[PDB]
Amino acid sequence: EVIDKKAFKDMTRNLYPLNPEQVVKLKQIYETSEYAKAATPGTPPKPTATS
Amino acid sequence: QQEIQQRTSDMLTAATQLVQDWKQVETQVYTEGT
Amino acid sequence: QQEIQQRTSDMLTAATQLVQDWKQVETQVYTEGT
Amino acid sequence: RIIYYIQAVIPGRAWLIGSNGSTLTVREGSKIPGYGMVKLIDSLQGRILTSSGQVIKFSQEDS
Amino acid sequence: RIIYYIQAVIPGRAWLIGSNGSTLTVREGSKIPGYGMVKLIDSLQGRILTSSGQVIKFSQEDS
Amino acid sequence: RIIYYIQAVIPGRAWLIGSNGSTLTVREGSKIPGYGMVKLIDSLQGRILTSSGQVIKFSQEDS
Amino acid sequence: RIIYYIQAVIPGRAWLIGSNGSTLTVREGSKIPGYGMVKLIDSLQGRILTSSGQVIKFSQEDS
Repeated sequence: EVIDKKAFKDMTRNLYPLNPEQVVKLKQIYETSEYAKAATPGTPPKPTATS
Repeated sequence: QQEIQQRTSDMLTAATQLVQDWKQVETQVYTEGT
Repeated sequence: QQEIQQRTSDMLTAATQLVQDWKQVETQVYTEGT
Repeated sequence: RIIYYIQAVIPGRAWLIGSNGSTLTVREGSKIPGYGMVKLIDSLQGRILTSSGQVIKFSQEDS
Repeated sequence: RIIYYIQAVIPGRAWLIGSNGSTLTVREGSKIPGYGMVKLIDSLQGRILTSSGQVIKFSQEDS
Repeated sequence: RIIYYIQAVIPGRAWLIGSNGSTLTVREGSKIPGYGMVKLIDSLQGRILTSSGQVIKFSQEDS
Repeated sequence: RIIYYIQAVIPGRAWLIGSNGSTLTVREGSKIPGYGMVKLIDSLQGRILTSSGQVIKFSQEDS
C-alpha cells in the first residue's frame, strides 16, 4: 500500500511538472519580456497641434 | 522496485482519461413558441 | 543528472504551451436586433 | 496650491492633470510650474521626482 | 457607522458594499471609513483585515 | 416553534424545509435559528448535526 | 532680439523659425544675425552652435 501511495505521489509529479509559484513567476517573466519588446527607446515625441 | 512504474503506467493514463472530462462544457439551448 | 535535463524538457514543453496560451486573445462580438 | 496627478504613465513622457484640472505632458528633463524642474520620471510605481524632491503621484482614489 | 460586506473576492482588487448599499471597489492599500486602511487582502476564504484589526466578511446568510 | 426537515442533500450545501414555508440552503458554518450552528454535514444517510446536539433528518414517510 | 527655434533637425541642414513667424534653413557655412556664424552643426539632440557661443534648440513648449 505504501508503494501505491508513493506511486500516487510520483504520478502527480509526472502529471504536473509545474508549481503554481513557478507558473506565477514565469507569467511575470513573460510580462516583463513583453514590456521589453514593447519598449520604445529614447524620448518619445509630444503630441501637439501646429497652426 | 520494479513493479512501481508499470503500476503508474495505467494510472497515469487513467488520470489523463480523467483530466479532459472537465474541460468540455455543453452550452445552452433555447426554444420558442406561439 | 539526466533527470535534470528530462525535467527541463517536459517543463519547457509545458511552458511553451503556456506562453502560446498567454499570447492569443480573441476578439469581441457586436449584436443588435430591431 | 496646485497638485498634479499623473494621468498616463509612460516611459519617457508623462501626462498629468492638475487639482484645477489643467492638463499637460512632460519629458524627463524639463520644467514644471509649481515644482520648478523635473528630476526623475520612471514607470516603476508611478513616481515623479520633482526639483523640489517631491514625489508626484496620481489621484489617491483613482486607483 | 456603515457595516461593509464583501461582494467580489479576487487577487488584486476587491468589491464591497456598505450597510446602506454603498457600492465601492478597493485596491490592496487604501483608506476606508470606520476601519482605518486596508492592510491585508486574503483571496483565500474571503476575509479582509484592516489596519484597525477589524474584519470585513460576507453576510451571515449570504456567505 | 418551527420544525424542519432535510429536503435535498449535496456535498457542500444543504437544503432544509420547515412547515411554515421556511425553505433555505445552509453551509457547514451556518446559523440556524432555534437550533444554533451545524457541526457536521454528511452527504449520505440523511443526518444533519447541530451544535446544540439536535439531529435534522428527512421526513420518514416522505422518503 | 529675434528669438529663433527649431521646427526640424536633420543632418546636412537646419530648420529655424523666428519668434515673429519668419523661418529659414541654414547650412554649416553661413551667418545668422544675433548669433553670428554657424561654427558647427550637431545633428544629434537638435542643437545648433554658432560663433557667439549660442545654441539654438527646440522650444521649451515644443518639447
